Amino acid sequence: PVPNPTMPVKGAGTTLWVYKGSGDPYANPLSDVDWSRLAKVKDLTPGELTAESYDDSYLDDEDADWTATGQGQKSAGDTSFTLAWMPGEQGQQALLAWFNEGDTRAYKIRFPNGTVDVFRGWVSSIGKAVTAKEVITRTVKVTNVGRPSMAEDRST
Amino acid sequence: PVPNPTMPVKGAGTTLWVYKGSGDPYANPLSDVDWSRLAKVKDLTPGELTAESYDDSYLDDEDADWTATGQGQKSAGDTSFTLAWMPGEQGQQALLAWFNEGDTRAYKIRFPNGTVDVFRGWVSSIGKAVTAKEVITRTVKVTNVGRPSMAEDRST
Repeated sequence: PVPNPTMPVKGAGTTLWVYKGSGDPYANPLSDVDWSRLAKVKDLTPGELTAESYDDSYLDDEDADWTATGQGQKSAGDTSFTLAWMPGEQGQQALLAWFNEGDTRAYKIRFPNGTVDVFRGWVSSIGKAVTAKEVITRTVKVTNVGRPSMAEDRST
Repeated sequence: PVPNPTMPVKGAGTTLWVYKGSGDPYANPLSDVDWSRLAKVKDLTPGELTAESYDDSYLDDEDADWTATGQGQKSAGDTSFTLAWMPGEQGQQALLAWFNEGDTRAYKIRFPNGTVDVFRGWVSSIGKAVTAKEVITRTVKVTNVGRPSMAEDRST
């Protein structure tokens, strides 16, 4: 009802997709052609962008009472999510093949306000939890490579 | 005289039905085809629709003198009723099968003014009361799921 990217949104209805194309995943992320959904998402934690610190001090500085630093190398973090375990689904088979082969692939997060986030990465963890009274869950962690394509890139 | 939904009604003559068909229960609740009646009702407490609160406060709000909230998630509550205990009736056998299976089915309440309320739920309690001087009773509670179909939806 309110797909407004200038106002807060509650985030119910967020979807995860994985690329299966030979083109550029960053060129047109709003299109759902050649993307496959990962359904039944129970929990999602997107990667955090961070940067290291670089020392800017010299012996000749007239002011040395306070530290001075600069921005260093940047990182894209790890994305971690939980699905319902369904080995018969094609998406989870493709996820397991992605872990086994060791490729760096592109994936999307789509938010209810109408914006997408695109990352590239490789899988670094695959887990499971078994409890008598709860549905069995599949846990995934992806390490991101390079510069992502945030929503604010397409704000215009 | 003629039932009138724009005037108060006394409520003597209210009936309770459970769906057996395979179509849409919400499409035409005014028809009794594919519904089974639960006769000999003694008490009926319909489900209560409730909503929870969502906090809408920020640190940069100029005026924190008064609280500010909004409507959160909605619920349909539980519906309770009491019947004369007749284990040989097909309706009560179907009710016990509904409890044992554990699925979600549709049930309607039909009012003396010509209107109907439709809910979907699962049975969460089955009881009995035994007294020497009073007819043995069967007590049932149903937990409702989703958005019901109130009479005001069909007021057109």
